[PDB]
Amino acid sequence: TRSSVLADALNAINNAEKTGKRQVLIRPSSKVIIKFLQVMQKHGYIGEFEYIDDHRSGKIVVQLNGRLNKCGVISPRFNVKIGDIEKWTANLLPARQFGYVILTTSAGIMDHEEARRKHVSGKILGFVY
Amino acid sequence: SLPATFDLTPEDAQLLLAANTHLGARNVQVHQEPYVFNARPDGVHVINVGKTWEKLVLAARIIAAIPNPEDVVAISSRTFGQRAVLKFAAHTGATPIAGRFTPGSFTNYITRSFKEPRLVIVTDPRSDAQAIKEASYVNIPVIALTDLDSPSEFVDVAIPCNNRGKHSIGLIWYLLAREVLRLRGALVDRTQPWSIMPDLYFYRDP
Amino acid sequence: GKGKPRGLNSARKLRVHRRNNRWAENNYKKRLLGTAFKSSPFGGSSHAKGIVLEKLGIESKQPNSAIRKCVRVQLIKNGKKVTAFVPNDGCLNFVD
Amino acid sequence: MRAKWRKKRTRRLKRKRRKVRARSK
Amino acid sequence: VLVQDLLHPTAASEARKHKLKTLVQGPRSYFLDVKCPGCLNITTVFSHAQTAVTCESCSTILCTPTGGKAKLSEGTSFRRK
Amino acid sequence: PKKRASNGRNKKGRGHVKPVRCVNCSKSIPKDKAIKRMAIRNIVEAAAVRDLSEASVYPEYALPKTYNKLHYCVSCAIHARIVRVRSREDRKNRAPP
Amino acid sequence: GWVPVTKLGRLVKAGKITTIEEIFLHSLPVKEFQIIDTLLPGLQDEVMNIKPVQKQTRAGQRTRFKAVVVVGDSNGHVGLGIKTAKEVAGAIRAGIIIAKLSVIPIRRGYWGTNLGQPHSLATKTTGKCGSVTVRLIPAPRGSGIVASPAVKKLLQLAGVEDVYTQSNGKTRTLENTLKAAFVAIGNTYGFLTPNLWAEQPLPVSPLDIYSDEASAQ
Amino acid sequence: GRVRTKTVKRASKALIERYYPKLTLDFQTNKRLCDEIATIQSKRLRNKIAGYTTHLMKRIQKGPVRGISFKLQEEERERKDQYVPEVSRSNGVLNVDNQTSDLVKSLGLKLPLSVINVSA
Amino acid sequence: MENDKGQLVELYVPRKCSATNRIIKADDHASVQINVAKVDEEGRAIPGEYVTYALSGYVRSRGESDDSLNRLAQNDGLLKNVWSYSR
RNA sequence: AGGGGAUCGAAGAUGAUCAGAUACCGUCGUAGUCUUAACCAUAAACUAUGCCGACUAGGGAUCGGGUGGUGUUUUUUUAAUGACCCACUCGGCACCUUACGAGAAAUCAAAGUCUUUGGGUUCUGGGGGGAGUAUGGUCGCAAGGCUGAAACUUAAAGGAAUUG
Ligand SMILES: [Mg+2]
Ligand SMILES: [Mg+2]
Ligand SMILES: [Mg+2]
Ligand SMILES: [Mg+2]
Ligand SMILES: [Mg+2]
Ligand SMILES: [Mg+2]
Ligand SMILES: [Mg+2]
Ligand SMILES: [Mg+2]
Ligand SMILES: [Mg+2]
Ligand SMILES: [Mg+2]
Ligand SMILES: [Mg+2]
Ligand SMILES: [Mg+2]
Ligand SMILES: [Mg+2]
Ligand SMILES: [Mg+2]
Ligand SMILES: [Mg+2]
Ligand SMILES: [Mg+2]
Ligand SMILES: [Zn+2]
Ligand SMILES: [Zn+2]
Repeated sequence: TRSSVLADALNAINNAEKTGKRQVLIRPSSKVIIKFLQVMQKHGYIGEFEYIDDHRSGKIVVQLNGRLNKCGVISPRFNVKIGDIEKWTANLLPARQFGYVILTTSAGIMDHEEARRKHVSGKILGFVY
Repeated sequence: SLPATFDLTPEDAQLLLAANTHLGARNVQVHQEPYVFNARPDGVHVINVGKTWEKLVLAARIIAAIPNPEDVVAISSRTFGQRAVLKFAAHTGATPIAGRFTPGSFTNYITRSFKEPRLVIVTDPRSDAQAIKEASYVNIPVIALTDLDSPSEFVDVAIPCNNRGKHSIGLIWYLLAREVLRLRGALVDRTQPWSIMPDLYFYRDP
Repeated sequence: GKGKPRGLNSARKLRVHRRNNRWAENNYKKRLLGTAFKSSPFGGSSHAKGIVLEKLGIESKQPNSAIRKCVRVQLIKNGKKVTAFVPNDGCLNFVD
Repeated sequence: MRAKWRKKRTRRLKRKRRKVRARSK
Repeated sequence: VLVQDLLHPTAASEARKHKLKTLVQGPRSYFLDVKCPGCLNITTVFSHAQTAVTCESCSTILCTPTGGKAKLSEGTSFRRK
Repeated sequence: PKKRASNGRNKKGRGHVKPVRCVNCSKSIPKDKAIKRMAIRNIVEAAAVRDLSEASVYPEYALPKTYNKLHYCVSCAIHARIVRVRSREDRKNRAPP
Repeated sequence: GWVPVTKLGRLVKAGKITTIEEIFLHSLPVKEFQIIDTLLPGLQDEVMNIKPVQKQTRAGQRTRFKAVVVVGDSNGHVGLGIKTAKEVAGAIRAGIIIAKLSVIPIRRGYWGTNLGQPHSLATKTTGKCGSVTVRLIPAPRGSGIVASPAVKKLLQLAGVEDVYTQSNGKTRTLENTLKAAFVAIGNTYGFLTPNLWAEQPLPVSPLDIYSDEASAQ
Repeated sequence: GRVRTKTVKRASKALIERYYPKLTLDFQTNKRLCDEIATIQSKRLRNKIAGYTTHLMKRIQKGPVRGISFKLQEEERERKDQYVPEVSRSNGVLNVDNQTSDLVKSLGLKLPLSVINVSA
Repeated sequence: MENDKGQLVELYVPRKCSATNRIIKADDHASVQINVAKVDEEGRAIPGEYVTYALSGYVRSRGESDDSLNRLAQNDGLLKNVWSYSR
């Protein structure tokens, strides 16, 4: 049964990119999906998305460009202890110059650089490069 | 960048439906074709010839755009296109290849078939598939005469025709030649039906 | 995801499976079964000293043809009897 | 030998040790 | 393909699709006002019947059920709303 | 390794068909995997038809062939009948002639 | 004497193209080694491996010899050529030429500070030919090249200074390991880092600009 | 069997390729041509050659022969080129389909109307 | 890709598929650059002046070269109708 | 344990074949094959390929359901039916071509979306032999099923493709 709703939305985006498309219709959207879509958009990796309101749970159309190689989800939302965030981005980012690990803290769903500046920590969501 | 009176003229529209260039393929119909226009019942699909015309215009606009008009290359192993291409070649720059292709023409300098163009035109990407393929080994843009069932991998700018036979491919090749001259070329102004008969291009007999 | 539970609480299972499958490791199994201490002529220790029973002339394995000169030794801590080889030309003349 | 008949070889072989052991129960 | 409007798809190709796979999903059944001029008033019916709907006063019939849409009974009429 | 996608022969979504007996050696073989020919042929033959009508009553008669379906066991199919052996590729071709 | 064939060959000797980055820009298929010779003469070769192969024929074995050469400068241009002939020298002769032809660019970069002249890679990059996968990792300066002697020597001639390597597969079969470490560095210029999201007008093709000054006779 | 080897036929090709004006349907003189024009090491092989280049020649006269092209042909075809005088606006009007006419309407303008239905 | 003090380091900034903004790397000899010529008043094709587009080999292999050309040229003003953003 | 026992037919006996021929081939034919009541629980029980969910790509068939039509054929008086034809749509059994992609390959619309390594979950494997052996437990009338080692030995055994 449908497990991480985030997961499907991310994976869908990645197969649109790979297949060279510019649009995705994801389903079923969520507070979290938006706030993840919201981060990527903030940093270039996708264009403009749009919530469509089926009276159900939602759909989203994402418009993307091609600045994006991969946007994955970390499927157990592990806990990260502000030291451990270094070791995450190391394992799964292409280099120290770009790309973000995005996680979830009490202080909000944010990428790790904002996490580092705000200096809070929490659970790990996924990543974008 | 829209010219002015490079719209589809009535004389051209007449020209096309006599050749039946709007008569696209049967049941068979490649996903990658919006060049359609309402299926005629009893298994025939009518073709938006304005787009045919509008693409023809682009075709010409790129054929003429190549510094030396002779390393633009026409191909047709299909007999119905050989007398066509030979004639297209004649009037414009363009080196012709009618008959058997002979593979290794584009890779392998060592061949005596060896060409090396900046652009390729083609009449039936099924039968001429060789050309289409070989060019993609070596970044050579491809123009193509396509029906509703033709394979559109590695051809850019489709010209929706009817390689079912008759006068269409001839017509299309003619108009191709007509408009390339009508660009930067040894032609003339308006209506200008152009001296050369369209039946000049054509497969002959018996 | 094939196999392994990816849950956040699935630690226990994930631990247990490992314990289970370490047994398919030749060395781990040897270590815990105490195979060393149990079987094995030496204690499990590096050397062992014993006493010479008979001088032997073991024929080598193919594709080699030879007589290999060995000694049946009866280990001192053990009584276990063992046949040992006597390295280098002659040397079997040093034993008795 | 055919695996099938090697399995039969040892099917029997066990039946005899099953037998000989009984003599001693 | 490769680039298209997922947001504003053509009515036609949206039309042919399954009822659960339209942009926002919705039904494809309708209601009607059915007469059999013996009477004067008009009973509203669902396009899909299951229950073989009987008219207001007369035990007449009206429609029969099917795999889907009801079969309306011989001498009748209908509007749809 | 594997050699055919139809494996032995023609069986997908079923798990058990039911054996026929080889017309030549009587070997059992699943019916889907069988190999078959309608042995349609004339009762008379080549030469006999003239000598048939010649020494018969009625005008030209009518003539009614025999029809019997043939079931071969692969080996029996291979040893004589339809078989040869094909190239790696020709194998794939399901067309009869 | 040279005498080229190919539009591109002619344009080169005709001093109308100066560097390959030009050729790489418009992705022009090289087909005559002398092109990358005049274009890039600091090229020094290196025969990495030589191994016998054998074929049986309806009348005779055939033991010819397979040789693997790597050529490059040490300033961003590498080549991996592999060829088998029946004499070791002519096997080495031919492979070098293909290794010339093979010559591809490398995108190097900064471990993680903007300082003087790139020493490492742009990203992590994987190459897999056959069963070996070769993974390349950006390393801090002076890390060295952390790789087996062969894959090292290819990373050096490639011009890398500091990189980490991790290999996976039956790596003892060199022919596939280098073919993979080759891909791994050849893949550094497929990788859209942010600093390349900038739009370029889209250059004109050497073939059309010196169209006249090329063309056959 | 008298099948001519490749060295024979290969020479014959090349010779016709570049000395078609000169040579004839006559072996006797095509023979003598070969001396002045080709270097061969044996009488036998030379007649063997000219014998066939004479054969090849003799049927180029009645149509082309694949293998050989002296460019005279590719441009004999170019001046041999023309036909027509009748084309394909007669008689009456362009007969079209139902929707072909709908096509014209829904894009353009003037056309002779001549419609027809059809069936399964 | 600059460096410490300005200085454009790292050679060769690659092209880009005008249809998928992915990089058009070197060994991709299946990619294509189409020059569409600018014309002027009454035919006349103005030699040496182009509206140009570059398409990755990936795109051409997938067949998406034509429909993608369509969209690009038209929304750049050299086709009217032909293409449709809805489907 | 009853019934049944036509047929074919482990065992057995034979005629031949053979140097031998405990077989292949021919004959005779016990159990069996069938059925009831109870066991047994194993098959290359096979797709040698866990299940749930998402995504990624073209094509013509077909099985069931449905929707649409001034479609065909059935005549009667048009219909109503039914069968048929065309388009579409769910959900089946499959084939086709492709291959962005995967693989050691053979091949694979999954065996894809993996060193750019994380949707959820179950189970099994860790060189070969020793060996599915010894042992103990347990199930069974039995035959046997399930669970299931070690000592010792050993440099290969193995897979897919190639040329002979
Ligand atoms: Mg075990
Ligand atoms: Mg002893
Ligand atoms: Mg003691
Ligand atoms: Mg007793
Ligand atoms: Mg076999
Ligand atoms: Mg079964
Ligand atoms: Mg070595
Ligand atoms: Mg019986
Ligand atoms: Mg017997
Ligand atoms: Mg006997
Ligand atoms: Mg016996
Ligand atoms: Mg089993
Ligand atoms: Mg099976
Ligand atoms: Mg499909
Ligand atoms: Mg050995
Ligand atoms: Mg094998
Ligand atoms: Zn009523
Ligand atoms: Zn048989």
